Amino acid sequence: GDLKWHHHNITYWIQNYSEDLPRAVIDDAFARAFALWSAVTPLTFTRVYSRDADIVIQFGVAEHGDGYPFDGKDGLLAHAFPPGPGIQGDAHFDDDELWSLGKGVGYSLFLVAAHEFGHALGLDHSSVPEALMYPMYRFTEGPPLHKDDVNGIRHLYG
Ligand SMILES: COc1ccc(-c2ccc(S(=O)(=O)N(OC(C)C)[C@H](CCN3C(=O)c4ccccc4C3=O)C(=O)NO)cc2)cc1
Ligand SMILES: [Ca+2]
Ligand SMILES: [Ca+2]
Ligand SMILES: [Ca+2]
Ligand SMILES: [Zn+2]
Ligand SMILES: [Zn+2]
Repeated sequence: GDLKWHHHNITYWIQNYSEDLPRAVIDDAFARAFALWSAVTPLTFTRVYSRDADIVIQFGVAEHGDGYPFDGKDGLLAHAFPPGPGIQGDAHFDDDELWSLGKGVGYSLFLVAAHEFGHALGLDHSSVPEALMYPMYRFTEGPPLHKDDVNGIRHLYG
């Protein structure tokens, strides 16, 4: 089983943007979230400008083109597909949510992106509450990766 990427140079394309944050702040949150996973895998993550990228990132609302619609404010925050072709590996963010970074209102794009990118590398949800892959958003200033996350990603990639 174990869905995983079968190449090391993973490419990504930011297909569109939310207006909740500066373009540069969005780019960097995504870059940081990839940096998390880069460090503990044999994968590199390169930003490209191409619909052929492995991980296509999209901000969307309601039906946004994949038949899995978002649900307005609250409920779903984001979803991502495990490794593979096409829609597989892609990460979508619900722009009916308020996207932010600091403590306060809205959801940390960085933290939600780090969780989504976990899925996009092949991780399912964890049963360990403190875990990045635990299916509960919580804002933190602490290091996001937990042993269980690293255990999980090593299970796939070595
Ligand atoms: C500690 O830092 C964080 C940050 C964010 C999250 C997080 C992210 C999304 C959701 S959700 O509410 O949209 N929703 O999940 C609910 C239903 C539990 C979607 C559900 C959609 N979903 C899955 O159930 C799932 C299972 C396995 C792979 C990929 C997915 C996926 O995209 C989600 O999990 N997105 O990642 C919730 C929490 C968790 C921890
Ligand atoms: Ca929502
Ligand atoms: Ca893809
Ligand atoms: Ca929004
Ligand atoms: Zn989607
Ligand atoms: Zn999830």
